[PDB]
Amino acid sequence: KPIEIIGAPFSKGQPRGGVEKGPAALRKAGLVEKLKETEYNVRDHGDLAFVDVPNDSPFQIVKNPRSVGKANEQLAAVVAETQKNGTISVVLGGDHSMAIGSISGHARVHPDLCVIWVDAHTDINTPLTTSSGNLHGQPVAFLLKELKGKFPDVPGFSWVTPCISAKDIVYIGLRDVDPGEHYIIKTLGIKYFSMTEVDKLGIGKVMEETFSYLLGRKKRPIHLSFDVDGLDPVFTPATGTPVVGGLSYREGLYITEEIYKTGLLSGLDIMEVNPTLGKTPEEVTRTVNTAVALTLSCFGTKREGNHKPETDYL
Amino acid sequence: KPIEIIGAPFSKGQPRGGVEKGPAALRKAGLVEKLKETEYNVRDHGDLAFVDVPNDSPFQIVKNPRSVGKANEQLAAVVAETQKNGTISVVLGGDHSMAIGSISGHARVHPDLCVIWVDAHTDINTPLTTSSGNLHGQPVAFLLKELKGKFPDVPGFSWVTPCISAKDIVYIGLRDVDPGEHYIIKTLGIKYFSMTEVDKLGIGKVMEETFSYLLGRKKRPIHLSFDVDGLDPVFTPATGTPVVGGLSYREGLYITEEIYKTGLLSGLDIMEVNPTLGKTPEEVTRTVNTAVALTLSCFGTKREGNHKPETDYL
Amino acid sequence: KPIEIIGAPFSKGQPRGGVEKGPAALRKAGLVEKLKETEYNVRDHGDLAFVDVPNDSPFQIVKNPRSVGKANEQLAAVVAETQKNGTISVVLGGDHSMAIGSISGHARVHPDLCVIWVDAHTDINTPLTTSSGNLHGQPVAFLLKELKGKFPDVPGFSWVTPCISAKDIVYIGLRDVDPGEHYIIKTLGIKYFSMTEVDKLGIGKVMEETFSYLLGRKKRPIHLSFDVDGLDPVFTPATGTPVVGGLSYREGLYITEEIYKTGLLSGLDIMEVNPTLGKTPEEVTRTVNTAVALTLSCFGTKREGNHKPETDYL
Ligand SMILES: CC(C)[C@H](N)C(=O)O
Ligand SMILES: CC(C)[C@H](N)C(=O)O
Ligand SMILES: CC(C)[C@H](N)C(=O)O
Ligand SMILES: [Mn+2]
Ligand SMILES: [Mn+2]
Ligand SMILES: [Mn+2]
Ligand SMILES: [Mn+2]
Ligand SMILES: [Mn+2]
Ligand SMILES: [Mn+2]
Repeated sequence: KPIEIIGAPFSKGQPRGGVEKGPAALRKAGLVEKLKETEYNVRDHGDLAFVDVPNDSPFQIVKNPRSVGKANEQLAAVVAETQKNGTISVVLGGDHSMAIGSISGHARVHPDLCVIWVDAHTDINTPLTTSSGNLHGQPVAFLLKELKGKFPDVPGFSWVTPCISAKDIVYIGLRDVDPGEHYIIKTLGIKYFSMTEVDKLGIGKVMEETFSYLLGRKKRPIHLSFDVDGLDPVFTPATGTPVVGGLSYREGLYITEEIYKTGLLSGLDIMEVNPTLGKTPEEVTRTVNTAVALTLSCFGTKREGNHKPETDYL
Repeated sequence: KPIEIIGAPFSKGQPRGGVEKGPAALRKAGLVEKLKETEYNVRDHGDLAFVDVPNDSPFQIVKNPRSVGKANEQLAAVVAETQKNGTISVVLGGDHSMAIGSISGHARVHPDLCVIWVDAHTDINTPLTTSSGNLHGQPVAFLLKELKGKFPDVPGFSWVTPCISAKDIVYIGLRDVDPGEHYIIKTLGIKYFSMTEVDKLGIGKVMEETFSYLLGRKKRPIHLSFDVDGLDPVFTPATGTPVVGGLSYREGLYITEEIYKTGLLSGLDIMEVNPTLGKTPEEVTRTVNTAVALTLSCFGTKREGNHKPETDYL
Repeated sequence: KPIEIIGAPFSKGQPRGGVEKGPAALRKAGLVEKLKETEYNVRDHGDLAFVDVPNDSPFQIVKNPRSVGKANEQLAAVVAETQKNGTISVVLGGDHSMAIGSISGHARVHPDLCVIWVDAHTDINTPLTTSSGNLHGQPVAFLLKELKGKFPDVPGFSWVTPCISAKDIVYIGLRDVDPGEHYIIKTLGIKYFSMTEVDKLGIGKVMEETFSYLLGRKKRPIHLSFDVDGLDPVFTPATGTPVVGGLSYREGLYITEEIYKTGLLSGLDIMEVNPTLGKTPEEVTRTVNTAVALTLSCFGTKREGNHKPETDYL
């Protein structure tokens, strides 16, 4: 199988500068090289260049709507293209708003996919529910069919077509949810596993359950959208929205490994890694390193070890 | 439902100064305010003023017995008063010795209550088993019926009436038990979940089991007596008896949330937070903050999010 | 039962200086004294003195083969001697390469023993698979019967006799395995529980399973070879091969306690504690302290508490 890395150095989705540098940091950490060492064929598609929409006025509260919509429209395009060719897309990005694009494009080629969202937040605020004007917190809203029309059209997202329904997505790691967001997910009956459920069940049962839930009937393509703030700050401190009591490094890797074992990994998102937000270089090295780890995990690397087939090491 | 916060700035239960400042710290962290944001009606009853008993001689080994017994007798009174009115008591305190009062008063109004004790210790030493005259380590002994007479009467605790038996209390988080203490709990066949049980079962099964055990037959009122040292030092470092390998922040919240879900929370104790014992302001900010969190959890705040009823955020 | 502490201040098994100081550090932490406080009879056999083999040339890649083989031959001797007498051997050592000796000697007296290997690595590289001539990474290879002849004889290990087979050993905590090592363990069908299994099952089921696997049919003696890097660097930072996302302090203790409860603890190894590798004195105090704890755990100390029999504390 083939892998196509795609940088998405974007940051207008939120108010803290730095996330754009994410892809650079990950690459610098030897993501590509390491990935190549896997049983997969890899090709770096470089970092997309986002044209900045001059005079991007704040749609009501939402900020930089046109910049975000265009950047995403450009991504969904690049993504759909590679998916078409039958290669696994890996978007290294800035903020989580780019998920809109990454997923829209993926849906185009595999309209039946499901989405596994590991984040500490739901990012399902509609332009009508956000406190901030931050789009990195509304991604899911632009992708859910059930939310269609539930909020004004947005300057630049005209091109988006609610691809998945609330029955095809599953959260994991929720711990900081806005009232509006809770309302929604409860109303649309969206499956989820907040840290309280992870606590109760254990990452073991969690994955077991999300898999039956999303792949019980039909076996569809999987889209792993990983918000790095999904892990506890102690592992991925360099992020914009650190929230305590999150997923442990192990839990993070257990997830990525099980998804590997399904063999249904079609698309992947590694978002929110902000190099500039580390209090000590260590914090940044740490954040990045596990990001890479989660990635390699997705593509094979087991914690029990791996050996090349047909080779008698003895 | 109504909530009544009660400060118990007491510290004679143990040898390290600072715990009295506990309530102030918690309030300063905006405990009251936040609580108000909950679906509950809150009223701060202020910090009780404890009259210091001059020439409080050490009964054998036990220290400051009269100061402790009077402070508690004063509390049990204030507590019984609010419980009477049908409001939920929340004792913000200094050391865990004030549990005597908090519980005695609570029993008066609900003699059928059960007690969930999250602590790293048992605090069940009788004045005959303590190494240190510290009363903060003997609370349970003064409350257990089965221990009645098993130790000399104590200067000031005359007014106490062993309210609950060993069949109505359950420990959670034990990890530093004195030989005398182990003898007792094993002899009185008291239900408990030490870190080794939590490790074996998982906080999931733990809560499940303590609930069946204490609420299987009849549904009674719940009294949560939370010793802050129940969580690993890494979360609540600012305490007098830090003991490694304790309850994780998550585990702590899971507990408080399940108890919320029973709807049987009648009384609550937030003890041992000592602001002065933090090596770095962070350690104190950290300790306090999660204390508040455990509190808000008890009263609703879910990690999955919360939304106000009858409001269409859409 | 009797306990015999044996220091093995060795370090030629690997390239970082300091591990020889391990025993000193552990003793200085009051290991002996504390052990004495247990229901066990203890005797310190002091630290063996290892004669350095001059002009120890690198057998191909392997480094200091003769120094290592001799030091081990000297240990297996000292060990076999105490085992003979019917006392439990506790090897406090430098690097994990001394496991060769500790186990060989133990096998002599109890050829039916089983080995529980808690380490973050497998240390099963044959002199033909190692990237680094480091012997501390090949211990298991010199002990497995199934590996006999699968690699050239080594200058000084002539005296070793593959005592156990792949059906009598069980790993716990694996997370950094070399390709060669993975090949082997997969080829020899060796039972193991890498962190991913621990994640799936929980330390509870893990121990339960390893016990049924190794003690299902016959009840044999247990040899606990504990590599300190088995625990996450956040607990035992002072080691040469720190690897993230490892065994939690609790998990570590849970293991040692269960093995205590089988009553089949015959031999024990506390390896890799390197006092000189701590970034801050705290890291070293921390590493050592838990080492001691895992030890006392093996010999009784429960997290739920312990009380002396026949004594009425009341
Ligand atoms: C980013 C997220 C935590 C949040 N929903 C917001 O308002 O941006
Ligand atoms: C406080 C507690 C750990 C202990 N039982 C004592 O003697 O005070
Ligand atoms: C030490 C270990 C991690 C490794 N197998 C080596 O080559 O030394
Ligand atoms: Mn996000
Ligand atoms: Mn997030
Ligand atoms: Mn206590
Ligand atoms: Mn305590
Ligand atoms: Mn080792
Ligand atoms: Mn190791």
